[PDB]
Amino acid sequence: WSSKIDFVLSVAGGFVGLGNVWRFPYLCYKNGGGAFLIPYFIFLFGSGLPVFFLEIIIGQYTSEGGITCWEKICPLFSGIGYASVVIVSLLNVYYIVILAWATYYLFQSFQKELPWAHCNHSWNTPHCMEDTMRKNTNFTSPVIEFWERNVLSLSPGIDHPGSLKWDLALCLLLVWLVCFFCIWKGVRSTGKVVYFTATFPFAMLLVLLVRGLTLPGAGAGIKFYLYPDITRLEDPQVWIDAGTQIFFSYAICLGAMTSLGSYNKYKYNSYRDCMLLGCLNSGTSFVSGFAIFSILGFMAQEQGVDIADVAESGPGLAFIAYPKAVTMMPLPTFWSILFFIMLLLLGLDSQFVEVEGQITSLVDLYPSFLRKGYRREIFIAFVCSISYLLGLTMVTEGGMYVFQLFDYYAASGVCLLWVAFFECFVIAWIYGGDNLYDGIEDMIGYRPGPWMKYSWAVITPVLCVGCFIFSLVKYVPLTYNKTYVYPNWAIGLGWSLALSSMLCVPLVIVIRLCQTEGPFLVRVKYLLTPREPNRWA
Ligand SMILES: [Cl-]
Repeated sequence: WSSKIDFVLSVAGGFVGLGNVWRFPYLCYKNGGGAFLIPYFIFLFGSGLPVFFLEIIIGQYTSEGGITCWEKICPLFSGIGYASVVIVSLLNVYYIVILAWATYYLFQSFQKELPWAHCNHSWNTPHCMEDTMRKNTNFTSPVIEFWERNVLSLSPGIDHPGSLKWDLALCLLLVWLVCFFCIWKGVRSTGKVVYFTATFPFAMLLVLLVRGLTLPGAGAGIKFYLYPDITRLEDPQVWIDAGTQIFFSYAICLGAMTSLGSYNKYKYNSYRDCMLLGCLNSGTSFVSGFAIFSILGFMAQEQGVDIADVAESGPGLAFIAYPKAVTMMPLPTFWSILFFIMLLLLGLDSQFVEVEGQITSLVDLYPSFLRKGYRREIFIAFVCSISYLLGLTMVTEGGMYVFQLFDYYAASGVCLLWVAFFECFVIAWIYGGDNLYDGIEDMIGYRPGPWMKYSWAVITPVLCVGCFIFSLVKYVPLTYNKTYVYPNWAIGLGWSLALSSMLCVPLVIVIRLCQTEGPFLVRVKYLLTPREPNRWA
């Protein structure tokens, strides 16, 4: 009631999504259970929360979105905004594809028996034994066979596109139509409906966690998830994956948080409200990991296979562990329907915000003719179409590898670290930590501690440079389910996708330097001078 106003901030969002229920457990399973947690917490307490708070501060202080805020903070490094516009452009290409998969599952759960519960279907290989009789050449679980042969129909490689999955294509088209109709009119129920749309995911996750814990053999899965392997920390990929998972969950380095914080009033205590949201999101990820890694332990106990070889290392872990746990609950159809409705709600809640922010940024880029002369709706329908067609490369039979490439490069990997390092360097060494603290004192009412200052100045750039150096020196090529080796051209395409956003900052720097006149020192003096960031106040 009276205190719910604070919870009203939590009603905004940013505490639950597909980056906690889907991406975090799959990344943890790929990079080992316990060894993934230490870099995750290091990036959470050293770079994640500081960068989130910094983006909120920039948005509130400059009262501008992703692009225009850097025009007042440091014009020379304005391309940091543009890179974000690229990243959010790539994410919307593939982040919605997951929904399609879930949508397909939501269409497969409307029958008497779940299709992923028996081997007696037409999409099952001859070597398919039910998990109950698994313990009595190699045998495959019916859930994995349903995921790989019916939902995906996986191809031998990325160079085998095959044909378009008509069911998956129809589901993706339906999801895109829903997004367009929810953006072309901006139909957000809010009211009391937001209560349900915010409490249902936690209600379902609590039941999932209870079911996972009650499953026999979950102790081994929990031990695998918690106890870290020290040697696995030597691989830089664990650190990169943890940092990029933190950034993906916090939606930072995309310009969305700056735009969201621009709505906040100048005299607003956002320091506490950003730490609360970050802690809630991290706790949600940590708790949701326990359910999946207990289901994995139960599956490993019942099948007899190892915990690390019982599911898919790559994407789709949430489509193997959760559907398997659903078949254990009484009346599995109802629980499967609820779980996939929750997944659809979370995905749509994230996608609406991301696509609307991208459209707003692109309209504000040049509204003279994009939204004034020409009808704005024409831009809404077109962009999604461009995002829809580019998604059809992940609808084909061999589209899972393309989705993995996008998930590893388009909105993760070195691009997010690059953007975070540039933001922190611009704020701490160009704008100045004390200069920003002076504004923060007026914005929130008190001077923050040295944690944010030393994270922006030292910790985050050091982490984002060490990650680059160690990932380049110890270069491990990307693999799918630790069995498939991508071709050289696929790796080149992924690196080109990363560079499409990485090169925005240097190109904008070059353009800005070239458009100016005079000796180089005069140009660098003009372009590094803030353009009255707090003119709005
Ligand atoms: Cl997370």
